[PDB]
Amino acid sequence: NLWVTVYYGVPVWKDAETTLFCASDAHNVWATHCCVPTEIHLENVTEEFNMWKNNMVEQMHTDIISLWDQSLKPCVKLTPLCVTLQCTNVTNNITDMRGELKNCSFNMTTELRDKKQKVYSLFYRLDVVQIKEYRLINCNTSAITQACPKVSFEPIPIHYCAPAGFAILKCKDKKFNGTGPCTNVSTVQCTHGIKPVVSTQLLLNGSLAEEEVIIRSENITNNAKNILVQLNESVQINCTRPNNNTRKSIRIGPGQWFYATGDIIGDIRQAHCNVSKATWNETLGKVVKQLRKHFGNNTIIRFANSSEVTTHSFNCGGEFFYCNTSGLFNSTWINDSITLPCRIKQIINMWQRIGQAMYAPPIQGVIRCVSNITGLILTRTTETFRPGGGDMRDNWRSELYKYKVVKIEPLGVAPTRCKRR
Amino acid sequence: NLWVTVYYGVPVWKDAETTLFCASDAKHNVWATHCCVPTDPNPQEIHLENVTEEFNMWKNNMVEQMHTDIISLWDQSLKPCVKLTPLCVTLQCTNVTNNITDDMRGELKNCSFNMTTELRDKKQKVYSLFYRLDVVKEYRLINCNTSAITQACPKVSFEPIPIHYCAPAGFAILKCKDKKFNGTGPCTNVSTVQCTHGIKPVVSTQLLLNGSLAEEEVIIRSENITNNAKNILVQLNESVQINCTRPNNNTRKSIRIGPGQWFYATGDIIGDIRQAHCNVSKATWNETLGKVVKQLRKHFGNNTIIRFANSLEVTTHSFNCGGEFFYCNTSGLFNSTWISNDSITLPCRIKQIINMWQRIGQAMYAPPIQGVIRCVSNITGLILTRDTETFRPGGGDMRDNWRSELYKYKVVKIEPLGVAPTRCKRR
Amino acid sequence: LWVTVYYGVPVWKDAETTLFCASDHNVWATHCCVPTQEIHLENVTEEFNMWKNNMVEQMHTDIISLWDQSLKPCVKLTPLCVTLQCTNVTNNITDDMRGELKNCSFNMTTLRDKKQKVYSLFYRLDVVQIKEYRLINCNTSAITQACPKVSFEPIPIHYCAPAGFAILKCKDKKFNGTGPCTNVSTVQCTHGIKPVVSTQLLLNGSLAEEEVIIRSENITNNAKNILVQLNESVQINCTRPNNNTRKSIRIGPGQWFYATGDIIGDIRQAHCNVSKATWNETLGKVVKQLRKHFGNTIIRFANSSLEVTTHSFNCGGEFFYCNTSGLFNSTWDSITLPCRIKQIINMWQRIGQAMYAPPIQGVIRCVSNITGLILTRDSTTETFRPGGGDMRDNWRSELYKYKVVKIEPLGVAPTRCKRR
Amino acid sequence: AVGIGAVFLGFLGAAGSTMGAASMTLTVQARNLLSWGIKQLQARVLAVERYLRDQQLLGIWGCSGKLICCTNVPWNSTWSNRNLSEIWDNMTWLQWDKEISNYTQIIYGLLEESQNQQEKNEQDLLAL
Amino acid sequence: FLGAAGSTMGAASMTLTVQARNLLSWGIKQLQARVLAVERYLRDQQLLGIWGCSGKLICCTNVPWNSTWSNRNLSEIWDNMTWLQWDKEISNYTQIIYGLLEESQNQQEKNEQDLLAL
Amino acid sequence: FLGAAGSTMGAASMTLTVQARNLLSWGIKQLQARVLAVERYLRDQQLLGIWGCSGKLICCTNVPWNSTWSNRNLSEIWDNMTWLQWDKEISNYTQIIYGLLEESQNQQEKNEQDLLAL
Ligand SMILES: *[C@@H]1O[C@H](CO)[C@@H](O[C@@H]2O[C@H](CO)[C@@H](O[C@@H]3O[C@H](CO)[C@@H](O)[C@H](O)[C@@H]3O)[C@H](O)[C@H]2NC(C)=O)[C@H](O)[C@H]1NC(C)=O
Ligand SMILES: *[C@@H]1O[C@H](CO)[C@@H](O[C@@H]2O[C@H](CO)[C@@H](O[C@@H]3O[C@H](CO)[C@@H](O)[C@H](O)[C@@H]3O)[C@H](O)[C@H]2NC(C)=O)[C@H](O)[C@H]1NC(C)=O
Ligand SMILES: *[C@@H]1O[C@H](CO)[C@@H](O[C@@H]2O[C@H](CO)[C@@H](O[C@@H]3O[C@H](CO)[C@@H](O)[C@H](O)[C@@H]3O)[C@H](O)[C@H]2NC(C)=O)[C@H](O)[C@H]1NC(C)=O
Ligand SMILES: *[C@@H]1O[C@H](CO)[C@@H](O[C@@H]2O[C@H](CO)[C@@H](O)[C@H](O)[C@H]2NC(C)=O)[C@H](O)[C@H]1NC(C)=O
Ligand SMILES: *[C@@H]1O[C@H](CO)[C@@H](O)[C@H](O)[C@H]1NC(C)=O
Ligand SMILES: *[C@@H]1O[C@H](CO)[C@@H](O)[C@H](O)[C@H]1NC(C)=O
Ligand SMILES: *[C@@H]1O[C@H](CO)[C@@H](O)[C@H](O)[C@H]1NC(C)=O
Ligand SMILES: *[C@@H]1O[C@H](CO)[C@@H](O)[C@H](O)[C@H]1NC(C)=O
Ligand SMILES: *[C@@H]1O[C@H](CO)[C@@H](O)[C@H](O)[C@H]1NC(C)=O
Ligand SMILES: *[C@@H]1O[C@H](CO)[C@@H](O)[C@H](O)[C@H]1NC(C)=O
Ligand SMILES: *[C@@H]1O[C@H](CO)[C@@H](O)[C@H](O)[C@H]1NC(C)=O
Ligand SMILES: *[C@@H]1O[C@H](CO)[C@@H](O)[C@H](O)[C@H]1NC(C)=O
Ligand SMILES: *[C@@H]1O[C@H](CO)[C@@H](O)[C@H](O)[C@H]1NC(C)=O
Ligand SMILES: *[C@@H]1O[C@H](CO)[C@@H](O)[C@H](O)[C@H]1NC(C)=O
Ligand SMILES: *[C@@H]1O[C@H](CO)[C@@H](O)[C@H](O)[C@H]1NC(C)=O
Ligand SMILES: *[C@@H]1O[C@H](CO)[C@@H](O)[C@H](O)[C@H]1NC(C)=O
Ligand SMILES: *[C@@H]1O[C@H](CO)[C@@H](O)[C@H](O)[C@H]1NC(C)=O
Ligand SMILES: *[C@@H]1O[C@H](CO)[C@@H](O)[C@H](O)[C@H]1NC(C)=O
Ligand SMILES: *[C@@H]1O[C@H](CO)[C@@H](O)[C@H](O)[C@H]1NC(C)=O
Ligand SMILES: *[C@@H]1O[C@H](CO)[C@@H](O)[C@H](O)[C@H]1NC(C)=O
Ligand SMILES: *[C@@H]1O[C@H](CO)[C@@H](O)[C@H](O)[C@H]1NC(C)=O
Ligand SMILES: *[C@@H]1O[C@H](CO)[C@@H](O)[C@H](O)[C@H]1NC(C)=O
Ligand SMILES: *[C@@H]1O[C@H](CO)[C@@H](O)[C@H](O)[C@H]1NC(C)=O
Repeated sequence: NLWVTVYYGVPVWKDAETTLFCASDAHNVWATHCCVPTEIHLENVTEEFNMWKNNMVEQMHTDIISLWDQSLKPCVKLTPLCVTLQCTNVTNNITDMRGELKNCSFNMTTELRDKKQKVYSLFYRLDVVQIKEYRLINCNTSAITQACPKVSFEPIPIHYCAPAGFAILKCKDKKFNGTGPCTNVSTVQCTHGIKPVVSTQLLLNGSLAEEEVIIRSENITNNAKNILVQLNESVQINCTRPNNNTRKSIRIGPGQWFYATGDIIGDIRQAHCNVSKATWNETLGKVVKQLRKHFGNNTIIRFANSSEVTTHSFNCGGEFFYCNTSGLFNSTWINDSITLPCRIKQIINMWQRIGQAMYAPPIQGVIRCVSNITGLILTRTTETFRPGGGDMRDNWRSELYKYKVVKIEPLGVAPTRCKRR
Repeated sequence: NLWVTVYYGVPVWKDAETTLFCASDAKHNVWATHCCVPTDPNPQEIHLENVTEEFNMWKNNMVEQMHTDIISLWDQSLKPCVKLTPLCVTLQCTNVTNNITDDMRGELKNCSFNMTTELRDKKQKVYSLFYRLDVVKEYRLINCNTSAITQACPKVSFEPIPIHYCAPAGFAILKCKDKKFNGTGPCTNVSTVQCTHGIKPVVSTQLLLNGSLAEEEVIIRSENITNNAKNILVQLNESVQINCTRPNNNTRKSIRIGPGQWFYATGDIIGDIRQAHCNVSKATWNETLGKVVKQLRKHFGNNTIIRFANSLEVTTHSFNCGGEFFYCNTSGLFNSTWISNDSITLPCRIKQIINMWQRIGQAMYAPPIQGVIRCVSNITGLILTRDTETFRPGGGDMRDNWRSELYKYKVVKIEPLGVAPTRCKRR
Repeated sequence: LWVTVYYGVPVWKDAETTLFCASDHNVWATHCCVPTQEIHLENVTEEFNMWKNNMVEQMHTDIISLWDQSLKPCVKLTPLCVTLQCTNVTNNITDDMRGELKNCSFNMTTLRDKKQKVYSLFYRLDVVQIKEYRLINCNTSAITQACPKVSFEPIPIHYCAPAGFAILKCKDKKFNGTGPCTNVSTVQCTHGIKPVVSTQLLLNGSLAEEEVIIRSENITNNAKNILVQLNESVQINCTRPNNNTRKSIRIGPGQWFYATGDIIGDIRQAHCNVSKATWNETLGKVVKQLRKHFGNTIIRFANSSLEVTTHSFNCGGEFFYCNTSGLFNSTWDSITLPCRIKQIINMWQRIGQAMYAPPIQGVIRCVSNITGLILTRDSTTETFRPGGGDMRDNWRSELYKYKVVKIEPLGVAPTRCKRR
Repeated sequence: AVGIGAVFLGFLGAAGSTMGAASMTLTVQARNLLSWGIKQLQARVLAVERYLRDQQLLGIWGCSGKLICCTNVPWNSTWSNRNLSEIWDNMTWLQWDKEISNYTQIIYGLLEESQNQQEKNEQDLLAL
Repeated sequence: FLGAAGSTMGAASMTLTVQARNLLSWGIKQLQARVLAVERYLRDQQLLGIWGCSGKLICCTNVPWNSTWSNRNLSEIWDNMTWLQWDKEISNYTQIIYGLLEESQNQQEKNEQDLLAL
Repeated sequence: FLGAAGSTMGAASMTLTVQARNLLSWGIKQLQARVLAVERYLRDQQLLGIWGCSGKLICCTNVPWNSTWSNRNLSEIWDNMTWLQWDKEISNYTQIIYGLLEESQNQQEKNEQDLLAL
């Protein structure tokens, strides 16, 4: 003779997809976006996680693309530059690159409808396509928009926070490989501080593994999938563009300005990155040991050069570097440094789209940055692995793999011995 | 001694005007990307016994909502599209004389012009064919003065699909099921529905296409039938089938006019050149018109004489067919005198620059459609005006095309709170 | 005693929130699409501070946003940023307007493959020499023509609190903008403020109940403005005497430019009339209540040292820049102030935007009330100068008596009561 | 109650039924009330505001949590001088609502006053 | 918050003020989040109200428990299982139970209205 | 509405209904204001509910008054003071009292269930 009793505030939940909002630790595009300023252990909860079927990654990806476009939307367009250029090579003080820099002159608009001006600027070879008669790339598909020089795209930590009624569960299993049950689950309000760093092949400034190198994949036997390798120790990489650049601001219209690369002071030298050699050899040895566990006890593993996918492709100081990683991925496993040459581009077709293009104003001075390699993206009777990637969602999966969003459903019933009357 | 007792959840309502949302069934269509809520496969309807409700078509806010939504979607879909401002230049035009039949003499022009291109320092010589109705040997496009012309994006479909208008929480839609219902008046067979039947947002003049049919007899409806200032909508008992075609085999000439900016021009016709036309079954039309007359005779006198006569977008039958825009001559249909006691061919014109709702500065350029176009459609109703008496195929106010489908629906607000006396006192 | 809990308690704290606008082709009439009570609080003493009042900041967010929205969907005049071939108007000048009006011709766009020669009149303030001239603002920003069908005439508007908030009003006739106030009442909306935009003189505002009330954030600080409210108005009437016409030029596909056409009748200088005694009594009253802060001494009024140095206002549809040097002149039947008129207006002290005010046809005459002054200060003697700029001080002068508070109707107290 | 579980009439099914019958379907009517971008948010916000305004009103009268609430305000013959058998057995709620539309402000004010007095009286008795 | 989630039902029932008080508190994403929290909150509070449990975290009803829904005794249900487990065990009977609770309240309210008539 | 603000607590407590009725009733800012009014309203109602005072403007609880919070006599608090003053005075105890109110109700609610079972 038991009766139905209704309980509200019950600790029960279901998997869910919702809208997360961004918080931050209190100009920069994310600082403006992440307007909200900024852990409970569940003693006997086992929960199932799956980083490959997550929604947080899709939502983060969407927010980044959207914010990026919003940032460029109000900036001056460079459609006045889709004219024929007269380009010759820069020959002064060139070390040995040769055809990388060109001195281009052209007929451009002015603030008056009835007046024209002759200007010149330097361009990188990769941004200019030959028809001495040249034009900028694109100008056929997409218009080029100049990024505002006052807007910062420096990544800052982003904290995704649950809306009321929802919670984020975090997996603390030290060796969690992205899927399946996790026995160390805690509840959090915000997903830690994650930096939206954009690169391919080598993932910079992410989280480190705590005990060993961890290799994660959707299907380890499916050669079509990317393998995300999380390192337990970082590898330091020192990148620079040694040339002393200047900038010329050209009025192109009524309050509209174009930023052109001006004369380079001193020698023209190649941009490059210095990877510590001993650290790199130890790093791969650890990766290989963990790979052998999946590819065979006596399987020989070799690394090889890949075939804006084959390059590192990262944003350093605001410039876009396309470094040659073939200097790293070349070995067989059964004070020195590795110098990787880097190409520089100003016209960027970002996020694998072609209907839009950005022009990055040149940055004056000399640029240097030092970054932490925290993980690798690899693609697959010996085995050979190559760098891969380019799909940005796979970078974000490396930081959000331990989080899951659930909906709280605090209402239910159970039998007991009381009657209402 | 009676006391006030409060009841919450009381089944009452008041007439109200609110915003309805669009639902669609489980289908780059302009409606499909708007009517994002899937409808129920087995939708709810509740019959209300002993409820008499007064319905009024000309006070029905659902029509204004639909009209407004149509304009909004059509204008919104043209925002992210190529503008044709660069075409408002002088053109050099001559007549097309290649294999033209007599019915098409003078209908097509061959025009050349100096167009923009990828770079600002370059120009190109291009040419295209135009229909006579779209141009002013020195020609201009017909509407460049106090206007802008926007090319509709070729990927976007404007094909009508069934649209369901559904109530928000707190509201309900009441439906009149009286088979004889003629508007403005009480209905004794009222049911509550979650939302309307699917309505196809077909845009046309004079003849209503692909709508509902009357259950038993032709129904003549108007706000005030003796008033010549009001239109008469006629809902037919059976459909009349009409076969429309654009027999010429067209091609599409794609011109790059800027950095990803494309213009789609009409290219040369393959095969010979013939006039567009519609085939209306003749026997059906005669009988159909006779049915309308029998009902008209319930008004204006039992023994009188009824005549039908004819009256661009108002005097011709305007409709979309395959994405193309037709303007057909209906004088071949509205030509009769009725007294007590195989097919008709309607020639049609084609027009490419479109001003859909009595507006001047917003013109759309319809891209040419490759191949040959054939449409089969149902005439489900007529729009008539009144001057022995004479009726004519008037129209042009698009609200009438929606008023004819939404006539049986009313929106009310649910107000579930009230009081009544009883023998109960709070302790 | 036991804890007891009450809900509906009359308690509030200072708060900053969004207010909505109510009104009893005008831009405020269109925006404030809300239709239009007072409760006295007998023993409530409340603390007010007009210099830290968020309602002021809200008006200087709403007025600007509305202004910019209204001008957004209008014809841009970018096609006019050409070199003009331009000379002087010399006919019917009768002095004091020599070189004031320019007669400019230029090559304008129209089909895309055609051009036209047009001409128009301009005031010299809008034209810069580069006989080659440019519009003054084409070097920095595109000029947008205001839509002629849109009225920017100020109408009274009311700021209303959202549910849960209340506006408290100070009734102390001697209130100087800060500190405690007795006789506080609760209202749902403000009294109706006309958003008149002007410099130096505050037109068509409220009057003081008595005398002259002189308010400032710090009276001894020369870096602060002094806002002076009068209890009597000074009647001022301004005219643009010329009979003007418009020349409507099509510049593109339904895009019209409204140019000044020509002048019918003689050409005359714009001007404003102020009565002599009214002004003399007004300044004497200001001095009488001003000495109270400085000692009994010489108080001098002197002139200013375009938008700030002249009295800027919108008369009818045209922007006047009047010379007040003959108004503020004293060491303690009428006088006139000569005026200039400009058509390219840079509002709210921004430089990245410019508006072209289309010409007004006919003759403009406006009659208005001076309700207060903006003065600055900068030895046994001192000098007061007309001030201006910022434009928030123009609203502080009406909003000084109001504050917004948030009601928090929940709390506890001890009592002789237990459950069951 | 029989077979698998309870069944109910549909929303407004009782609209044409008399008050004495329709009063038994209050749980249907009270259940179905629980449900560009700016337009949809406005529609949702409004539905919530309307809902809460009615719940607020029931609470201030001491009727929160009940679909049927007896009160301490007597019925005036001037609001409606009618027999209960006619009201409950021979009339619908739509008809009743039309007849009592000029007295609802009066009734609501009386209900608010009665509840305020009752809560004070309860506090005074708990105090003993 | 969810700290009691791994505990048995008989333990976790004492932490219901928590996750009650914690359930309600580019652009429009934040409005959508605020509106959603409110709408969900009200659907649950109003559902308790229609069942006659307004204002309570724990309410007794007049609906008997059917051994079909669950044939376990109280010792297993309250001492061995947690709330997530229980929710799964009777998930397919939830709608039946809710309908019965609404029916029960409707009958109770009518009966109280009649007793108050005496 | 706020006229009672100038009266003592013992008088103002008789005008609670008049305030409760006034708590409810680009363009985004006005939509945000409407949403906030709803959220604030519901939060206050949630607290009254969780403390066991749902539906009441005046209620009593079983949490005793602590002389630390206030050492005044009732003849001073209710007769010679207003609510604005009282609120300014009890500024360091609001959160403490609220936590105690939730704890008391949770214990009372469990006790009610155990009693109904016997
Ligand atoms: C990985 O994290 C490191 C920091 O640990 C990032 O390096 C830092 O990058 C910022 C932005 O590029 C540099 O700030 C700038 O410094 C120059 C002076 O050289 C100054 O003129 C600018 O106004 C600005 O403040 C910062 O100095 C630099 N820190 C170091 C140690 O070099 C690195 O960029 C991150 N990697 C990636 C791929 O994002
Ligand atoms: C009235 O309803 C009828 C039937 O739904 C409509 O006719 C259909 O119209 C569509 C769109 O014009 C035709 O689809 C096209 O068919 C060609 C066939 O080669 C295909 O290549 C296209 O991609 C597209 O799928 C459909 O065939 C046609 N059906 C018939 C029987 O002709 C009619 O258009 C509606 N009338 C009005 C005014 O809306
Ligand atoms: C201070 O308030 C007075 C009203 O008490 C304002 O005077 C009014 O100003 C408007 C705009 O200048 C005048 O409107 C125009 O009137 C002419 C007819 O003369 C009409 O053709 C126009 O279409 C327009 O409606 C209005 O007549 C005038 N009222 C009076 C009684 O003269 C004054 O402008 C305000 N001061 C300031 C600085 O705004
Ligand atoms: C619609 O109205 C009719 C009366 O016009 C209702 O008929 C009554 O139904 C009850 C059901 O218990 C019978 O006891 C009465 O004898 C019937 N009256 C007559 C005159 O036959 C009918 O129930 C109403 N419909 C609804 C849904 O309430
Ligand atoms: C990067 O520069 C720092 C400067 O102190 C140096 O210590 C470090 O070894 C360099 N790293 C590499 C990989 O060369
Ligand atoms: C590295 O790969 C590229 C293709 O991405 C190929 O052209 C190049 O020759 C390769 N170099 C070496 C050393 O394998
Ligand atoms: C086409 O021919 C007609 C006569 O049939 C003539 O009037 C018209 O001007 C011609 N049009 C052109 C473009 O030559
Ligand atoms: C294009 O411009 C040239 C300029 O000399 C002119 O001769 C030619 O006829 C124009 N062509 C067309 C098709 O308008
Ligand atoms: C275009 O010009 C013709 C005269 O050439 C005129 O009749 C017509 O009305 C004008 N169009 C508009 C929209 O004014
Ligand atoms: C409607 O059509 C049916 C056959 O479908 C026919 O029997 C009936 O007579 C028609 N109605 C009228 C008014 O003729
Ligand atoms: C429609 O029906 C109403 C019923 O009252 C009648 O008054 C009206 O005249 C009818 N109109 C037509 C055109 O049949
Ligand atoms: C209906 O039309 C007649 C003229 O045919 C007119 O006299 C009558 O007033 C109209 N009805 C109404 C309600 O105006
Ligand atoms: C229209 O076409 C159909 C076949 O699709 C045919 O059966 C019908 O008879 C045709 N009607 C006319 C009027 O030709
Ligand atoms: C109407 O038909 C007559 C022939 O009966 C014809 O002369 C007239 O031009 C036609 N008008 C229209 C607009 O079709
Ligand atoms: C149009 O002509 C092309 C020529 O290749 C042919 O393939 C196509 O089938 C024709 N279209 C029609 C509808 O006959
Ligand atoms: C227009 O351009 C021609 C080019 O030769 C020039 O001679 C003429 O003076 C210009 N007219 C004006 C008003 O600028
Ligand atoms: C306003 O009055 C207060 C009264 O305390 C005084 O402190 C303040 O200095 C006065 N300010 C001015 C400008 O008179
Ligand atoms: C205009 O101002 C003068 C100032 O002396 C005043 O006398 C006159 O009455 C004013 N005009 C009107 C219409 O009030
Ligand atoms: C977790 O489970 C263990 C038994 O495995 C039990 O002793 C402990 O009390 C449980 N912890 C909690 C928080 O319920
Ligand atoms: C009843 O409780 C006892 C406790 O030891 C358990 O062993 C038994 O399986 C339970 N039976 C049911 C039906 O739950
Ligand atoms: C304000 O204080 C006076 C003191 O004599 C008192 O008589 C009056 O009733 C109080 N006002 C209110 C609203 O309680
Ligand atoms: C509240 O009362 C308790 C009773 O045990 C006491 O311990 C506590 O110190 C009091 N609070 C304060 C802040 O004094
Ligand atoms: C607590 O009391 C101290 C001393 O009176 C005071 O300074 C502090 O502001 C009070 N705390 C709050 C929240 O007001």
